[PDB]
Amino acid sequence: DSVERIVENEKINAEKSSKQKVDLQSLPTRAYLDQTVVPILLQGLAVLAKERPPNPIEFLASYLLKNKAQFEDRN
Amino acid sequence: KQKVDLQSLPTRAYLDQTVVPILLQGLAVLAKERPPNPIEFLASYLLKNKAQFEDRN
Amino acid sequence: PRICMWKYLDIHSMHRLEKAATVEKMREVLAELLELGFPEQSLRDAIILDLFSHALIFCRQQGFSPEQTSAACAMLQDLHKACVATPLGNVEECYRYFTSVLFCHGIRRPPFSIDLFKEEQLLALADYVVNTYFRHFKLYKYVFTP
Amino acid sequence: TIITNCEDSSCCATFGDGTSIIAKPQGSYQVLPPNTGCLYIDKDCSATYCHESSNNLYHPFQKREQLRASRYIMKHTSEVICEVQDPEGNTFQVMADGSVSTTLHMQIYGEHVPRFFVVYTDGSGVELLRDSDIEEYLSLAYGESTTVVLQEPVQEYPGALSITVLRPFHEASQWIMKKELDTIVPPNLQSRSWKGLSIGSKQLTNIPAPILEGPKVLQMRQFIQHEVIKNEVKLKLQISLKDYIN
Amino acid sequence: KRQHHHYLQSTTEVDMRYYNDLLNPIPEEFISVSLILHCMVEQVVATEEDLIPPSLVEPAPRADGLDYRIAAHIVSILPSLCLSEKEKKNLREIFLTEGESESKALPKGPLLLNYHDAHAHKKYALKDQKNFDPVQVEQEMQSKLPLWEFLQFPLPEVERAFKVFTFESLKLSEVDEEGRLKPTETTSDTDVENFNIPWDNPARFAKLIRQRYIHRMSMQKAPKKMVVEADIEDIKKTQQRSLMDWSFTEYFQPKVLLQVLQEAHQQYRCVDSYYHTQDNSLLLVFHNPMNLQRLQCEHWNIALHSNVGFRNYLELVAKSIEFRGYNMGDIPIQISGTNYYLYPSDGGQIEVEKTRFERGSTFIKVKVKKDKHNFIIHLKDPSKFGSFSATLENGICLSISYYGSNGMA
Repeated sequence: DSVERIVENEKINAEKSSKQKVDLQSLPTRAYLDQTVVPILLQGLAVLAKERPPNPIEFLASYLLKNKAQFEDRN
Repeated sequence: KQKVDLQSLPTRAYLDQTVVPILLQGLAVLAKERPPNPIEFLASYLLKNKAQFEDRN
Repeated sequence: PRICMWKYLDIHSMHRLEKAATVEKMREVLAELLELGFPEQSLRDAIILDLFSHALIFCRQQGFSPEQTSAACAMLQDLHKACVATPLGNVEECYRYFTSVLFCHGIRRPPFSIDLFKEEQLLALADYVVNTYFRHFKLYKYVFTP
Repeated sequence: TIITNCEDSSCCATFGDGTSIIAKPQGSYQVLPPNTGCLYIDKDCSATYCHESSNNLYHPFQKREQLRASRYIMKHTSEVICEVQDPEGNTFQVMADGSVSTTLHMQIYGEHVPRFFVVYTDGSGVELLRDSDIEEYLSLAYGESTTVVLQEPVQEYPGALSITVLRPFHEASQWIMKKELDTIVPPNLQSRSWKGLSIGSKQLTNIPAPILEGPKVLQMRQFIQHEVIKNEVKLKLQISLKDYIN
Repeated sequence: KRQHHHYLQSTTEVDMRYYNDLLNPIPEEFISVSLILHCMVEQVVATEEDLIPPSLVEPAPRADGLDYRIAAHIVSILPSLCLSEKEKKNLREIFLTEGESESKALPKGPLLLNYHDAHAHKKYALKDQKNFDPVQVEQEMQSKLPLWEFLQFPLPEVERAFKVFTFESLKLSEVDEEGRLKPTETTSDTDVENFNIPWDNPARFAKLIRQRYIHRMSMQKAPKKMVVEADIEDIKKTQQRSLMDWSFTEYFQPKVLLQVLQEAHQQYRCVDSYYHTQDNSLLLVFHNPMNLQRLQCEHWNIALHSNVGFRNYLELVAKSIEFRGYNMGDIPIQISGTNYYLYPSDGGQIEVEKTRFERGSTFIKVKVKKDKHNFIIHLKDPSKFGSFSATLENGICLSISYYGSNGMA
């Protein structure tokens, strides 16, 4: 019975990616980055390249701080 | 490195001459550190070390 | 020997194939696009679908630009039709025919050609092409020729 | 590679580089890095790191090891989140509110030794290296059976001696493991051509690595040992410089 | 409010395929930060230029004639057949690509690699990569770091002893009694003394003594023939350290030295540079200036400008403009942080950073550096959050929390 329950738990864990914060602190570099900042960074870079403000670092930081809610709560 | 001609550069050149050098170190620190708030930490790093990359242009 | 870009698969169908990240869904999309029937009722359509599907899979494995995608798909379809156009053994004629067709894509002289491509990728094909199908030419000959 | 126990459920996980982590059912852990150090996590997730090398090998720099031995106690469930005592006796404490406190030529660096570089105009450079840091590295090099260390006097530099170190490496991923037994086949059916679970400092008896007869990658590090400058030479150069300025 | 108004006038699925195609054929053990960011940029350029991601793409037609794939079947089918020792590679040069038929005379991996040359190792384990060189890509991204300017500085054992004595006479950066870094005073008269090293340019040092002496007459003459003669104590006073225990020197290549400089940049906070006028060389010192208590402090407060509402404009932004604002929907961004650097005598490092958002949460981070290992605690709102993370020398990452896998108290 224990083996079957472990199989079911592995099924659920493969179906649900563990997005818990402490689990995130151990994931590999590429996996840690992809699930944390990659999409929002790509969106910020796209907006920066389309607009090209004279202050690019400040604009990118502003975009990250403004749109962090659209990428931290979706997880 | 004038702010007017940076706008006319290609996308890759503009990104490489504007945010790539600082984003490299920001993401390196983020990956080596991994704080519970990745987006906020990266933004704070970009704001904190913007002087070391904006004064070189 | 002409430019076979956006001849059988356009940008929209290719984008549909691109959104299909899995082998099975992409096989379904290719079957929908090629107007082929279900693979379970005819073996010829199944063979064609498998050929195109695996082709897209390995082309995923390496990586290039979309106009190249359509050119390669249309050239495959054209040379398959040429190989099955006659029942007699016609390996060398299709050989030389598409040998001529390369230069209509590998070297820059419009309007007969256009430089969409690189030498390394070319030679890769010379390689893979003369490796497989003209070895398996009789297999498709027995199936698609009267 | 998982080595776990079937009675007290104690487990140990070893990685390709040789990092071994031992877990206990009570909730405590012990991470053993392959080179140096020892990290222990208790039931309360309290981290304790030890610089003291687990192996009892004869290190000719035991005095230097005592200067580097320190215990870093580190907790995230207490007001004091970081505390450590150095061999000099200074006590460093970091409080949970971000505040810090410490209780206590000629520039002395000890182990916080700066790195000096001399960059030329072609992009190359020469780094000045402390004698103690190199002798310790060479001592570990002479102790390894697969490490070949070469010396020959410089054909041009008088008195200087260049030291070269050779070490075989891995042609592929270091994390690719190798099983304990290369073959499990009975020694005769081949066609011919415990001590206790002492998680403590059990010496990892490195079987002298099979002599790689022409290994495919040799890691290299080359040094240049010059003659030490004496005060007599230093004083003489000061006299010549004084006559230069005058 | 008029000043506030004038101050203003002055699915989510992100296309992911292009980046994935450039790292999937690459093992994670070699996927570095510089490589990931490069494929970020290529993803954006492809999105703007409508460049379809490389992978799901057929390509370049044929001079004996047909499509793409079924010998990636064959070139994989090939190797199990019937006989001898010459036609598999003639049918692996006609049947494994002419482009890869460029079989170099076995120079790939049998090769000596430097102890500090990590890029040469990545080039061997990835020697079979096609149409993409991550090693060259990684080198190109690192060339945009500030450390690259040290390798390209502008131009205008006895020699070995002089260089060592120059380092001994070099004055490094210092910190005050509180640990704050001492600013480089740009005072006209005292800046001359730092650049006059008797071991590098004694001519300036000869004039420094001449200038110092002429001043001494001037104070004495106010109501061998004077022969200004330098003495040994004038040269001895310039010495600041002793490098008599530095007899080992290691030579690096321009591509190898850059990696060494990057490694020292992550272990040291201050990098001091001096130009050696004798041989046109640049001298670099990677050190950590400390006070008597072994502490370095760093305070930084940044109030990012916003369209802060009338209440938020007056509280945090009005005083700072007594730019250019950005849209946040009346949420001020004022980030203040304190950095503490502790260095016990054992060679370890304790880096503590406390970052607080004026309208957000307070985050405290304690990093312990010892034996090239990294041990880190993350705390939020001192607790609400607590977790311990570690990163060893080999790159193995650890994470554990007493409050569970969420770390949430």
